[PDB]
Amino acid sequence: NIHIPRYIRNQPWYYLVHHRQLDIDNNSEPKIGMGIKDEFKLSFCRNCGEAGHKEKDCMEKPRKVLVRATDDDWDSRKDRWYGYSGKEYNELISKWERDKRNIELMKLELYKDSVGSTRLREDKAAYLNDINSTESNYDPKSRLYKTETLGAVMFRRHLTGEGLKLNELNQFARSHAKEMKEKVQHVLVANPTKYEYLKKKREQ
Amino acid sequence: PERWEIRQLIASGISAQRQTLPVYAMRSELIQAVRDNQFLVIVGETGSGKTTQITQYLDEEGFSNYGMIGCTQPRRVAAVSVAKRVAEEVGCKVGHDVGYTIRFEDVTGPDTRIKYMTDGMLQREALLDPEMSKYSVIMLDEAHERTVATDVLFALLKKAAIKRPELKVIVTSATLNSAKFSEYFLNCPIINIKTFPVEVLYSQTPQMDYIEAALDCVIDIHINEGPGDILVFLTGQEEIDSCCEILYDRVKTLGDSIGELLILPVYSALPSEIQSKIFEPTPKGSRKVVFATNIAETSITIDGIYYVVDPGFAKINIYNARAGIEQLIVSPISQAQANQRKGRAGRTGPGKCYRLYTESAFYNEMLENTEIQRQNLSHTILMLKAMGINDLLKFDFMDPPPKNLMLNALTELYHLQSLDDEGKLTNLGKEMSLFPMDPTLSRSLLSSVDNQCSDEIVTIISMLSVQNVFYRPKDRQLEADSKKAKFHHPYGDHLTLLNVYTRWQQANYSEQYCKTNFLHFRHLKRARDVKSQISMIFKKIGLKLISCHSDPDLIRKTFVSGFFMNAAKRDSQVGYKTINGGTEVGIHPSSSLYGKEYEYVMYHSIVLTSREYMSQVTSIEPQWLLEVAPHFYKAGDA
Amino acid sequence: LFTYFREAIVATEPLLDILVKGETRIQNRVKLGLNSKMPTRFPPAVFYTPKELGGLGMISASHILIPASDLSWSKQTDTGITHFRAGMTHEDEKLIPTIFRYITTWENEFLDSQRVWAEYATKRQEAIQQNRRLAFEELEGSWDRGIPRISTLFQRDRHTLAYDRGHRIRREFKQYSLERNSPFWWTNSHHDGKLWNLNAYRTDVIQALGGIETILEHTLFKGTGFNSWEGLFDSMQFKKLTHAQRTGLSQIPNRRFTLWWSPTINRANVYVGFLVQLDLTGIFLHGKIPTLKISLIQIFRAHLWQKIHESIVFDICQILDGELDVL
RNA sequence: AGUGAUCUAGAAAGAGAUCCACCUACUCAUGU
Ligand SMILES: [Zn+2]
Repeated sequence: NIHIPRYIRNQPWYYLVHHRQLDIDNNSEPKIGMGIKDEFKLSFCRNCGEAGHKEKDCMEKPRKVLVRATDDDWDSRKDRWYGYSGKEYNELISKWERDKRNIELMKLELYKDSVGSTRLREDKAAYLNDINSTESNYDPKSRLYKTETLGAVMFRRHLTGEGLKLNELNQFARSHAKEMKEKVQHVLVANPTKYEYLKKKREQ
Repeated sequence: PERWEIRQLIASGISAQRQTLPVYAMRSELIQAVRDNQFLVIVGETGSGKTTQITQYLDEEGFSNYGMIGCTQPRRVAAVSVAKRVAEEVGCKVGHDVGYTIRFEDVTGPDTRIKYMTDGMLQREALLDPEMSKYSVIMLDEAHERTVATDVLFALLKKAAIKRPELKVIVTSATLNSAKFSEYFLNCPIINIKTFPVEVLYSQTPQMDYIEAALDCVIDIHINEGPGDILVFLTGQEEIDSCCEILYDRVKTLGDSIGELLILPVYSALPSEIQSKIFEPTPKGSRKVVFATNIAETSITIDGIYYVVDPGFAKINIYNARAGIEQLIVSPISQAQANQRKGRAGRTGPGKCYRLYTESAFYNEMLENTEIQRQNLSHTILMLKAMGINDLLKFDFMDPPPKNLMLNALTELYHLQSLDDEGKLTNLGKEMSLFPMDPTLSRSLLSSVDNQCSDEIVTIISMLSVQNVFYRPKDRQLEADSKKAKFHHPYGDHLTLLNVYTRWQQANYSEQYCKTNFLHFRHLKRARDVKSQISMIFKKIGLKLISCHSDPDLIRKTFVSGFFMNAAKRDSQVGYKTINGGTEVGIHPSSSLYGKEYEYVMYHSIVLTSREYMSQVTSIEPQWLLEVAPHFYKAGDA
Repeated sequence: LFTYFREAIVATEPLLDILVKGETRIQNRVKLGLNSKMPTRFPPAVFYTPKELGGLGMISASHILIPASDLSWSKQTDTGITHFRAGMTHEDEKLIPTIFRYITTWENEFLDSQRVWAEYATKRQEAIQQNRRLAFEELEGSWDRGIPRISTLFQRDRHTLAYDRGHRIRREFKQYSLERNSPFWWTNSHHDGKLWNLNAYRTDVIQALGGIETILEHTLFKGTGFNSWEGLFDSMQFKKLTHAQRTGLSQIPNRRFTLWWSPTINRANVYVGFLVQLDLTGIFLHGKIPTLKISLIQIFRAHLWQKIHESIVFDICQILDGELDVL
């Protein structure tokens, strides 16, 4: 599997495996929802008496703590809803609760027994019924889901019935080739009706 | 490339005992055959008494005229040792009434009635006398080993028989399968003669994996089977070393429940002392495991072997006649070889043989017998034309070689001037046939007087008629290479051969200064006796010994004046590149390659291993190619 | 500039002044292609991020402190560096690494070159004395040291470049016959090799922008669906269309550069900027930046925003149609 | 025993051949 060039396989001076520290590995599992793990880390002043700052940078009006921090990335940095105690959403919950406090052709068309009263929306492809974890029991390139019916484990389909009948037919063509222009007529799809009626005659 | 690095550097900064052998019990039958038939096949079992006994048999049943009996062996050691033994058996002096004959080792005199020689030496005798008139019976022994010299002698003697009624001929084999040999000698009779009865296991399924299956079989045998040594067969040194380290280590492990197990090698390069270790006893609570090449198929025994493996492979020469080229290929054995291997378990008791292939593959998929279909024929076509054979393509050969390899061989001999265009022996081709060498070596030697360096070129052709001289053990390659450098010649490993021979003849040493200069004493001795023999042929044939005062370019020109064909340019955008065939080779990793006058080599040996290599190389000026074989260096034919 | 004049730029004031001005010109060439040159809108992480991660991969030489001294005295004596003027200040504290620290200076190259070529000539003399061919598995560690490099000696065309002479002036007089000469007129990697190595620069740039996490928090990586970060890494200009339409051909990758850095271009820390809305979607731009607006029309066409919103809405309906009796 | 010296910043209409450095590279003789 040397598609790796010479310089990537060439290791650094100290000590393939040294790169694998996004992931270089599997990458076909789509990645998790990671997120809003948050942290808030932390003479004297003539105005307030507190230490640390001067009068030009005091925060009380001149009379005679937790920080949005621990940043490495950009999407963490902007974050319009970074701190969140659910204030605005509970306000809109309260607004919604205030707003929350406030013929015969159907009978004619039951002449047949229904007395009930852009895709299909009733397809339900068999990866959706494969909603529990399997080791990729579907591919989306060929769009072919495997079962025990017409499915195998590098593999093919079960040739069931008509496919098995053509397996019988080209093995009969191989038998008539390995037993008996005519140099070309030895195979099935070359002269098809010939070997078809020979296999029909063979069942008599 | 050397120049550019220097530029960047500047720019930067007792009698009764021999009765007991099986062949005695059919000696009557063996007259009646010998007497009634001009040619006869006899087939044994190795130990039955044929090499010793049958020639003696023949010398009472067929006696006095001015005549001898030859026996012929593919193996120098079998000729020597069996002639010593048969001299004792007669009660006669070795070199007298019984004698040898081997290349540059003759032990016969004007008394010798019974003459036990290499096949190669009977073939050289037959170059000097195409009737072999001096023999009244000729016995070609170990014919199953189907050497080049035995196959050419079989061909020849077919013809010689229909010129000489008073010549009788006895083809002796260790492979019960005579039908092929009877047919090839005009339906000739057969007479078919102490091996114990080997059990034979086979795998139920073709192995794809025979080294590790052989290792596990040997450890299994060592756990489960009773006392008796094991003989693996494996195909070369590198393999054998590897299986000796891993069965030594796995056997130490199973020593926590199992007897002690001593491994050894064996293969063609081994020093003598380690060869002798194969014969050691089989520890004491215990067994032993030889890990051999095919040398242990026939060429020795090791006395206590009861179990043979058999991954059915060996390291065989092969020659393509429509690429033009020999190679050295791990290859399935023949059925005859697989049988011999099996029969090494059996010398000392019942035995077992554990064949790492199917019974179907033995019966139906191994070739019967293995050399004429695996050879460059140049030597063979020189010998046939000395034998007067003017229609090579029609020569009556029990397996005819491809007519393309025969044609390529005439064309080489014409470019070596041994033959004229009309395929007729020049005065060179006559004299070259007098020497027991390949034609390229013989030609070099002959012309060396006319490069003013026939002593020097005598010494280098003697050296190149033996092994490598230089020991390089897999622990101490630095010390061995340091040694070797103190005879080396920069871009001239042929001149390195001259230097290490001269130092071996220095007034300063023998055996222990071979070992302390990592040299094979056995090689250097053999090269000294072949220098003595070849100087005797030089005197005999009037070729003047000559030297100069000190002249490497003269040495170079002589060597080129044989080995012209075997030249290899440096590529100027690529590797190294060859004049014949246009192969693309490398210089063998034994030898550095001083790329500054290097620009042509002349090479001794082409070595096929997984790559193409060229081995023992010496620089040549390419202008001296064009002056010393203008007909082979014609752009025109290129 | 910095692999030619390597250490000679420390003691040079007008070159550092023109470096700071020129890198500001290049950043404003990038930003005036977006019609907004705000410093908060454009971090240093959108320029020096390397070209694989989606950034421009600019090399910094102007986030240094320029040495400032008394300009009545500095034209008289060798003043010590008594003050530092700030080179290119961004609001972030991004210590962007500079190229001069990742280039070995020339004295520290040449003493090392004499050392490693003494070592090479000694090893070559020994390998001739050892009679062994000097294979280049021994010179490793000293393979990228020395001028010219040791890595030249075992390149695949050394026998061909053995006969190449006069290459310096051949590469220097290309400026009299080529319309766009390479600014490395002096070096030639066939004969000298790479005389510098800046693959350690981009690693420390990534480590200086905050690793991968701090880079990709600027990007639109998290909006994409990736199972891991590791799986992150024009045939129209060849068509004969129009001379004027090549402007839009150049316009096309500017859109993906702006869309990759779009969360940090369209970001909310804006000194002055009026919160307009996109056409037909709920994306609030912070200024009429054209290519960003075109890319956000490009993604959110066919009322896809609405076709997101409605869809999620009705899908919740299905869930609430699935869970009627429970609630 | 060291503090202190911090520009920019965007709206309309119009324009516009691009032409160039971020991955290394080579060892079997089966026999005689
Ligand atoms: Zn206050």
